[PDB]
Amino acid sequence: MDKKYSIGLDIGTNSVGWAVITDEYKVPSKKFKVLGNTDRHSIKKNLIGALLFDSGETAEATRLKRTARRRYTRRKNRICYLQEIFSNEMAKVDDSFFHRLEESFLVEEDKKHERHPIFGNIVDEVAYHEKYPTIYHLRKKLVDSTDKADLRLIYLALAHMIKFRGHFLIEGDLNPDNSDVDKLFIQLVQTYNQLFEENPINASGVDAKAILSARLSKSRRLENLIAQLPGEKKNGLFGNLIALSLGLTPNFKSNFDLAEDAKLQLSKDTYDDDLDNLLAQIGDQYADLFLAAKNLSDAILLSDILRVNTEITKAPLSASMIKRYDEHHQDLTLLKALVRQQLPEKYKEIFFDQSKNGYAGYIDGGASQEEFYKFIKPILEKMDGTEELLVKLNREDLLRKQRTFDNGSIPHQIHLGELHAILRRQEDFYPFLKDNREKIEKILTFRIPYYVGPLARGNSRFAWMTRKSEETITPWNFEEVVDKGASAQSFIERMTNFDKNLPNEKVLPKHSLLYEYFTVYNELTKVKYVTEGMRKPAFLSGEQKKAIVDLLFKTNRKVTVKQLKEDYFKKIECFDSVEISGVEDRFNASLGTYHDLLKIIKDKDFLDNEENEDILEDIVLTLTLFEDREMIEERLKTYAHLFDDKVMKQLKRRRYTGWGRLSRKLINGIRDKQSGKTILDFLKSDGFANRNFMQLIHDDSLTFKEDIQKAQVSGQGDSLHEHIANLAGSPAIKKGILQTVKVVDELVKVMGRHKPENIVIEMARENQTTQKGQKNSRERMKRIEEGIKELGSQILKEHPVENTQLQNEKLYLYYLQNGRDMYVDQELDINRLSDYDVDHIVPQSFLKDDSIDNKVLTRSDKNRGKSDNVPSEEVVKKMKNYWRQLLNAKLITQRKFDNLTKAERGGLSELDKAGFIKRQLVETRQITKHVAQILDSRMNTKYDENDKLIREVKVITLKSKLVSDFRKDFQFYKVREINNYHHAHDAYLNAVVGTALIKKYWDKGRDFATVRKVLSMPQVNIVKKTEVQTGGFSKESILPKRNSDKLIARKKDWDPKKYGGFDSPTVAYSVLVVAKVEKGKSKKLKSVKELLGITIMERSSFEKNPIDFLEAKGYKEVKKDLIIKLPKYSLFELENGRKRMLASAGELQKGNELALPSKYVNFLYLASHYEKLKGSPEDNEQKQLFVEQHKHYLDEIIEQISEFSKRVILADANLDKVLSAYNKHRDKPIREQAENIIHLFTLTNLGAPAAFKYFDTTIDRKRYTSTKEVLDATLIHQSITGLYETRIDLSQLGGD
DNA sequence: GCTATGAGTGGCCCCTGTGGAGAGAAGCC
DNA sequence: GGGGCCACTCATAGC
RNA sequence: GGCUUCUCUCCACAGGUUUUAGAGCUAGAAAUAGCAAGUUAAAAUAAGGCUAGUCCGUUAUCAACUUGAAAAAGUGGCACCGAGUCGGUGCU
Repeated sequence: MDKKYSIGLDIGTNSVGWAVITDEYKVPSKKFKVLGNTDRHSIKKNLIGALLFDSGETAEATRLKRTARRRYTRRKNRICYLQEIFSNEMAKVDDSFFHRLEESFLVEEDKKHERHPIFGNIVDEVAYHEKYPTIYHLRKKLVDSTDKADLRLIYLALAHMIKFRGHFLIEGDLNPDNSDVDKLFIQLVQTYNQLFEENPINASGVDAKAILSARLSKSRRLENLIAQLPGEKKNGLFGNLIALSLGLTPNFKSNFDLAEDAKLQLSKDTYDDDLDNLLAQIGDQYADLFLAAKNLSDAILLSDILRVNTEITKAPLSASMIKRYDEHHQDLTLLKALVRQQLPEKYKEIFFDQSKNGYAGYIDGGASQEEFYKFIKPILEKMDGTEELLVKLNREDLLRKQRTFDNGSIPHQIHLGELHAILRRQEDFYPFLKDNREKIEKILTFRIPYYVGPLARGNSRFAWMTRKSEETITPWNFEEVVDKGASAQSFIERMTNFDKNLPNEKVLPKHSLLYEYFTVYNELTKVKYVTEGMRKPAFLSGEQKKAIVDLLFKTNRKVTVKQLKEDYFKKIECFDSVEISGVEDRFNASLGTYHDLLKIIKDKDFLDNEENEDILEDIVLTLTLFEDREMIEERLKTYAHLFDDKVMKQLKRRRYTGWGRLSRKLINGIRDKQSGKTILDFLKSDGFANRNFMQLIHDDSLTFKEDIQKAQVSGQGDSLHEHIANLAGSPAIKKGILQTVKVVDELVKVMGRHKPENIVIEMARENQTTQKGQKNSRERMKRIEEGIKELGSQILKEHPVENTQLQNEKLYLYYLQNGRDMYVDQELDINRLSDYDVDHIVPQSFLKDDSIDNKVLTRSDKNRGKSDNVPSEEVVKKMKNYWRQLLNAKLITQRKFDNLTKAERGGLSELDKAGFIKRQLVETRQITKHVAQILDSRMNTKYDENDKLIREVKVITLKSKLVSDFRKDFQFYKVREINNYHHAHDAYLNAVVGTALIKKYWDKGRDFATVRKVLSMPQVNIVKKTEVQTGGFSKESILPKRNSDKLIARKKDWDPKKYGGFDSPTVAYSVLVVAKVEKGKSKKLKSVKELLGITIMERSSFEKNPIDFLEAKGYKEVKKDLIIKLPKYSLFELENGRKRMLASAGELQKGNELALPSKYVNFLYLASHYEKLKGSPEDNEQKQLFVEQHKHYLDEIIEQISEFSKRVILADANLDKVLSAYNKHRDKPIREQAENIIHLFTLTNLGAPAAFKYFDTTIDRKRYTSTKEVLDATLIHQSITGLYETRIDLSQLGGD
């Protein structure tokens, strides 16, 4: 009698609840064998439990570090290339120069050559450092001087330029000489006036320098400048020119009456060709206009970077840095003088103390610029004569370093120009420089284009480059070796999906011709027409379809029903009145690509000839795959013999995007065995059948369907669970799905292999991490600062906003609205905000949202003003302008503004009200379907004689709202902060409710009593999944030198005492080792038994040969058989049932779960929401009275917490602190008592101890920092469900 | 009487900022 | 959020 | 049909940190006191690995025992009456 049973499952991002129930909702208990060496051979357990595990991580950090590693290697290569070029000459002047550069990081003890790196003698070094204080001085000297300089300084200059070459965002050559904004603006205006003498622009008196160099958005600057020009418009020709100079993408369709879109952008690489196209349409007279526009753009960008450099030289960057240094020097002198003359006492503080934020800290210490300004600002204002200093302080220009974080804006072309200037000046003296000028310039300019990828020789899983010849790739010969076009093709292809019906075929591009034919014939396939005298609608014949397509689809971009009726039925077939069914006013499919190719090639027969189909498809695929025009030219050169040069150029300009769903082989590649026709052939002509694509692929009379189920191959690349890896979602849900599958398998194993009747699955809600949320909070902080600065509200500058005020939606939303209510606009003060209530934009009942964007601040009275309705429309209108102002401040999110516009439109109607309610209830529930499918596939594996899957097992999906309603109705409250039994209880309720509802489509006496018994069980299996830690070797910050053995070397020969290094390696896992250690100065052998930590860095070394690794650490006479591998969260048991989990080699976590009787849980839930009951007033009052009557349970709860703590926690001081705090607040209101008590369980929660707040008193965490006591505990190994246990007593191992 | 350790307790510490190019899947409309 | 490291203070076992 | 959000891959940039070099001077046995100076540079940026690449090294996977290089496979009785981390009784 296989006991019929059902299994419940609760899948979350961190836990998997599992429960086994019979038909009577009872949870059976069984007696289980226990292996090991203890006396406890049989333990009885309940069939319920929940599995806890660490959340998975995505791959983002790994990708970031991998890319960084590649950059570092390639930069080292560039330095190597320059040194390789210079080696032959540098050998004659100073042989050891490169050794000195290479070993400079070593101490004087370990250097092999003389200690000064550059010249190796002190006098030359001192003279050099006095003559050129910074490398930029050397750069300017070499640029301007015509004299022969020492080769070593040339190497220094070239190396500094190469190793910090700067960004590549701006493409194309740039002229540094264009640095006058006003001059070039005037020149552009004069050119416009000359070409438009009839419409001169009055730009006299306009300070374009201030407007264009203003630190605003590009569109705002465009509006600002045009507003100062009378009669000129934003979208006008001159407005478009100014937008171009600002770096935007103006449209010149309208200004020149053009047929097609005319967008030009200087930052685009194709500016030359597009500008040439525009000139070919409007005339070559306007070329000077756009050249002046380009000059203006260059001036704008350079003045924005370099802040108005004056003196004429080919090296503006070096001059700017030197000027900055000189101003720094002068201001330091002035500040010293003033401080010493007025405030002598603080001189030592500002100029000597490194730990502070003074100047000494700003230079020698770790202080950044912002901190130095913050510390120095108040002192300057208390002294006299600091006007210039304060002005420079507000401008971020006082005492500025040369190497600062603003340099990210420097285009590389500046460095390229300085390089070329140096080489040109010094080429006369050094002949070898002349021949290698192009090589040296290209080393700076070259980069690997993004579509090629790593240049790997097959041994890297990330690589896709196809190499022509097996030579080593160098920056000078990149073109000859790497096939760029095939590289790009592969780069696009490998990311694309595959056809579902033919998994081994690639999908065709969206604008492929055959796709358009397929869609047109598919739509026309089911079109029915009714003429006079017809009793029934008739399908269109193949001849009719051919005629209609040839007449309309090849002649018009879009064909409508009226067009068909007036063009084919009446003109060709002579039918006056015809009814068309199934077609909605137009056909979705259109031959847009065909019409475009007709416009380009201008040959109807070439397009209509089926022999050209392959050529056209390859051309379309070429247009889809490649986005750089040069490659397109390269591949189209194959068909250049079929098209003239202008046609060739036209094709290079068109672009298509998107990919379809069906492959070529599926539609026109496979042929029916009986007929020889493809799906396209049948759609063109199917006779009386007129079978569509769905019918053709599902018709049993054709070979297409049969070949389809032939192709369906249940392949599992690598392991089978790789199917799970292919699902849509974060790995956080995916790890849980895999655990759920294995748990189901083990439950089936335990029950006796008889299959479960039914399975209930349900999904919980995801929670983001605290640290990453904190970084989000910091970004939101800086955005708040930007917004408030645009507002000008001064309240924030007195007190900087705290991360909690961001996390607390109230203050953050206060800053979003600039202290103005969003329903109805009035000034609001934060003290009044404490009273005010926050409300969703959408009415609460209609739709609820967890996100902060929907939940917006409002004043309490207007919050009460409207309920279950959108805000009144007129006040939303008056708020809309202020909302636009906030959007310009970027304070309010765009989606929030969309919600506001939805509110003003009115949005929800009664049917749409029901839609929004059902829509808050509904979750995307798409991953859930895949989980259900996987479980169904694993369970139901038998096919009937008709090859139909026999469904013995029914997979069920429910929604959390039903279970929540069930809990609320019958007072099965749950509180998360108590313990981990909540997941198990949720799974149990899921199973019960699912089975009940399926049977209905229940004894209210017996069933509820059974359920209350089930929720009252103290024994629930909680297992923490053991995991071997992996990840970084240590913390990434390098710490200074100090006398300790706990530092880890950065390199093999870099002693930490002399060079410092990393700290705090993360222990992969600990091993129990019994051996002998020499202790004392006598080196006496002592038998010891201790835990040794294995670092992640050493893991391979330990696993390769444990004995040698243990020996090298100083242990002797290691017993190999006793090497027991103990991962993180390994479980130990001590006396009195006190349990611990091994956090690492030296710290432990609490290991026991508090079993709290259910009546206390109900009381706490009722007390916590005493003022937030959502129900009938009568039941609310009954609950309130029930809370009042059982007030004495509070002392009961304190008693149970105290007893549990004294039994398993051992936190004497913290427990005494808690007890002392409790008596102090014994007259507080009950609700506050409950909310504080809820926080109290954090002491007794499973896992790592954490601090908590109790009323006003804060309790620090108690940490178990000694692992001696578990060396004689009972080790427990738990199977993934915790049902099977093997107990090993370590006290009998390695006795003294 | 003098030496050395170890054990616990409290407190501080943790790499960050950006741009460009793409193939894919889902919120609200 | 949680493990690592350090200064200090007491204790402790041996000698 | 539109939008943004999220997963995954590549190419770049700007910093930060570490050590060393940039003659500290004067009085003073020293402690120390005064005075001057400070902005830059080289190298490393997970230990390293063999497949020697202008490549690879932080994702995912992991109770114990037996067989396996690994992937993987095999290994653990039932019923009833009770419940403070599960206990007792009968059958096998």
